[PDB]
Amino acid sequence: ADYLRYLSVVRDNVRAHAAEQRAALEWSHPEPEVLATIPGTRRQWERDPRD
Amino acid sequence: MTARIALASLFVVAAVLAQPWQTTTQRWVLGVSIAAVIVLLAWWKGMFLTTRIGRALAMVRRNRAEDTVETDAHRATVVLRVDPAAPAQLPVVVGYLDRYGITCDKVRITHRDAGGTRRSWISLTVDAVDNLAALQARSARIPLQDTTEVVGRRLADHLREQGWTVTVVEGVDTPLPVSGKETWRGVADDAGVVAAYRVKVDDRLDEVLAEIGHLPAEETWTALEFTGSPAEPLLTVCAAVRTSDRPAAKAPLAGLTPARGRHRPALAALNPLSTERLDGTAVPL
Amino acid sequence: MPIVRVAVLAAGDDGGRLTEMALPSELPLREILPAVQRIVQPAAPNPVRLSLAPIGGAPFSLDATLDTVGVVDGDLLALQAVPSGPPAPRIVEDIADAAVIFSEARRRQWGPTHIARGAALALIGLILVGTGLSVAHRVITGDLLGQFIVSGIALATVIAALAVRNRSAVLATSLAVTALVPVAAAFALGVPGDFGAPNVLLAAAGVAAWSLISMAGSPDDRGIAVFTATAVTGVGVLLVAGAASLWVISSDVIGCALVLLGLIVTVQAAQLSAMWARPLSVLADLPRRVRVSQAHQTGVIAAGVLLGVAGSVALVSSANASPWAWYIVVAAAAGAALRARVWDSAACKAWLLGHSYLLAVALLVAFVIGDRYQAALWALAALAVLVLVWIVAALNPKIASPDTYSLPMRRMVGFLATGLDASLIPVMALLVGLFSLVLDR
Amino acid sequence: LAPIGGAPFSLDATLDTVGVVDGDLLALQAVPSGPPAPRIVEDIADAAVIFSEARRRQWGPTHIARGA
Repeated sequence: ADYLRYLSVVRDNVRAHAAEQRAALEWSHPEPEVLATIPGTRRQWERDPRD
Repeated sequence: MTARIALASLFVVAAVLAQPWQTTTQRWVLGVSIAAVIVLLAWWKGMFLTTRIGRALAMVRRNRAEDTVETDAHRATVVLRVDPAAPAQLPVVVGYLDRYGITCDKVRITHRDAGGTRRSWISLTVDAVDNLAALQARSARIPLQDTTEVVGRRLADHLREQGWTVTVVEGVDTPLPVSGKETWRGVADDAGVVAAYRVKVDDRLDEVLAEIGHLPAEETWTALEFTGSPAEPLLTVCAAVRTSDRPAAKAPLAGLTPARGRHRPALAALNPLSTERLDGTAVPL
Repeated sequence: MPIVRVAVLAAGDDGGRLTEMALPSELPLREILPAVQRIVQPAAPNPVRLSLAPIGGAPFSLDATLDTVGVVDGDLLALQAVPSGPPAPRIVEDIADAAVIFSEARRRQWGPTHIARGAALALIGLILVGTGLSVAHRVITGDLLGQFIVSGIALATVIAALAVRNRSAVLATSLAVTALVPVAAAFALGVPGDFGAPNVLLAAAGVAAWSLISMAGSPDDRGIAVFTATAVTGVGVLLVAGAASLWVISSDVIGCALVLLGLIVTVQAAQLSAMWARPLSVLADLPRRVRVSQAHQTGVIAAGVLLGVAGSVALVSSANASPWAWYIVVAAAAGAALRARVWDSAACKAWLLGHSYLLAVALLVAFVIGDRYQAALWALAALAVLVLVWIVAALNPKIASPDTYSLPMRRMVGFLATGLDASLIPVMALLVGLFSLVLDR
Repeated sequence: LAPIGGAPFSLDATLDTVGVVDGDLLALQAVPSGPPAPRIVEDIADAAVIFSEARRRQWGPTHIARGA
């Protein structure tokens, strides 16, 4: 019971880590239909060779 | 229309149970039943006897109270003076019956004629209860007047962009003299008498309009009024003639009725600044 | 070229802007959306692609021009984010933890408000069952104890619907509309001795007064319609019971009087609702006044329907009934069903069209009460026919719409409606011997 | 020429002066006969009510189905 509670909370924690990674990747790679709204915005050509 | 036929039927069957007359009360019931039937059911060239009684009473009561000036505070109207008075701008002005989420309760055009001179007003109003949401969306203060001003200005912009010079104006002249006294045939004054006529719609309307313009008169107001959906607009036409002498006791032309005994409301309804629709109902065209 | 003048409003997360547009409609939306963005915006949230949409419907396919998609000149279009897929449903390897996670995703967490609903409903049930048991004890044993129980329940629930009008409005309206039951029972049983006209007269007076004052309060505009219904029903039954009390009258007279009152109330819902209407704000209460006017119309229409069906059962539940009485009932039913065409509210039309169903059901129960089972089976047959008409109209909307029928047929329908709601009068005058009252005195 | 929603450009002007860039879309229209008039913005302070009431139909066939 102790181990499985610990496992449930670490499952939740790693799922938070995964959702964070996914939100990052979706911020970087939007769906193509979104690309029409990118240009003419502070983020238009954002990636620079340090990213 | 329902109570009349109901009570008429009551008295009819009352009489039918007294077709044999062998008692004085049978004669009484025959007489009273025939009297009640002929009073509840009659005709006088376009009206029942009871309608004429009621209109006599209403005309008398309005005489006893000259002041009628007041207008609803839940439906507002705008008036746009059209200087060229073109008859080809009708599509857009009838298209504003229901457009932009704003349902205009009625859209009328009024041409005033004096001499050769003729001016025109495309007026139109909105009933706040009819389109409640589209006002409640502007603010929870329900800007009926402001919204109708916007609708008017937008009509003016569209029409100017078409080329016809249009000017929103408030203060336009009134067909009915505010000093007159409601008679049975139009309303009189120290000047010439004005009487309003409900023009019947047919496949011959424009001839009647030309003839209304032509006939001798101090002034000649004509007004079309569309109502309903802009893809199925119902029409209704009125026209007030102000003639120097006393008006004829019969419709001076073919295809129009003086609405004998109902002229103050009909005339005020003809006032373009008014919100109420014209008297009666007519068919789509 | 083709163009189209449409009005658009951005909704967004801030108070948007409604403007006209003169948009060319021959080309995919994707080429004109940036134009709309430039117009209605005053020009990151993880930006979203925006596209036009019908004001109520779902966003347009972003490649379809304003001609190959339903758009007419002057239409109103809203600015909605294009539909997007839901995020990939999280997967939970375990089961128990997966169960607890996926259950709370829509569950209401039991809190004080659930306890409040529970207590309100429990108190309502107590009011009802206390009235029921006490009035049963009264009429059955006569021990005069049920009288005291129901009187106390009525007093308590009235004081309660009066007291809580600041702690909760829903309690006020709910306890008032339920109090309508115990005050009715207390007054109907409050006149001593035999049952008859005086009992129902007192009960109708009490429920009329209670509905009137409770609608005078009005913390929630939901209970306006119910109180209007009960007020007008109470006034109708009050007049009828006063009649039947002052001088004895037969069942046919009561029936025709009640049906006539129902007819008058229904056909005069406009007049009745009119008289019912009795830092800066100008016509800012218009939503409230309009909602209350609709409420009053629905209430008085319901009262008309109820009075009609009450009178019908009255002069339609007797073992001996003239076929003129049957004509009165059926003509009143058809008159209600045909007046349902004039209103424009779902709740008014529902009542007028449910007059027929409610009449069928009430006749059913009435026949079952007496030994007339063969009559009840036939009433049930008529009920079956009626629900069949309902179903057939629901399946084929071509029947349902009024535009299928040309204007001459609509005007014939109107003539028939006036004919029925009129002819109810002389047949009523013939059912009760009103002509006899003048012919032979 | 005219921007998609905007007002057509004057014949006595240059694209640069009225402003245009290598990605703009111009529709070929005919200059208005009368004066081109501005669009007026109606300030909306609540869109939820328009959406909620546009999703309302008085006694449509849906109500008849429910009643049946």
